[PDB]
Amino acid sequence: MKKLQIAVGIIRNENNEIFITRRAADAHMANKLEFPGGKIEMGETPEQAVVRELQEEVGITPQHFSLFEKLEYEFPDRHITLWFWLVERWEGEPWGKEGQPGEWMSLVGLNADDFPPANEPVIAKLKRL
Ligand SMILES: Nc1nc2c([nH]c(=O)n2[C@H]2C[C@H](O)[C@@H](COP(=O)(O)OP(=O)(O)OP(=O)(O)O)O2)c(=O)[nH]1
Ligand SMILES: OC[C@H]1O[C@@](CO)(O[C@H]2O[C@H](CO)[C@@H](O)[C@H](O)[C@H]2O)[C@@H](O)[C@@H]1O
Ligand SMILES: [Mn+2]
Ligand code: NA
Repeated sequence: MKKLQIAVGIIRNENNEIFITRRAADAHMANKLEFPGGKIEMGETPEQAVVRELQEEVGITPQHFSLFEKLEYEFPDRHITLWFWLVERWEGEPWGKEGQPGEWMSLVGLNADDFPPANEPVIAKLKRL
């Protein structure tokens, strides 16, 4: 199975809400809620990838962010390594820049069952902040 490195951004506003998008029906992890992000490309770093991915997907440039968690997860047909960056400062206003559903969701209300199973420990850890 293929192996992927994925960088994602946990976009947290001052009201303890996270900007969450919903994956397309024909995507891997179809219809799941997700932190915006995507594949780290050859020649770019995990830090550069989360910036580029958030610019492409939601129209913001994250800045002064931190690595919240890094973990590996084995899906039925692929192995991924996820870099979860906590993004508390950014330029712009996040939106569905690729036409995808996005909205702000209270951290306390997040349901890990709505996200890919790889996100379980991250969602739990976020709720302890
Ligand atoms: N974006 C994102 N992906 C996640 C999360 N949790 C999780 O297991 N994944 C998995 C689902 C996918 O297998 C992979 C993310 O790839 P992606 O489909 O977002 O990649 P991408 O935007 O670069 O896709 P592409 O169209 O550029 O090829 O990581 C998450 O919170 N956010
Ligand atoms: O790896 C993130 C980690 O590095 C620090 C500096 O110790 O921040 C640097 O890296 C971030 C990610 O590229 C930048 O956004 C930031 O501006 C830079 O100082 C820590 O703040 C952070 O935990
Ligand atoms: Mn993506
Ligand atoms: Na991508």
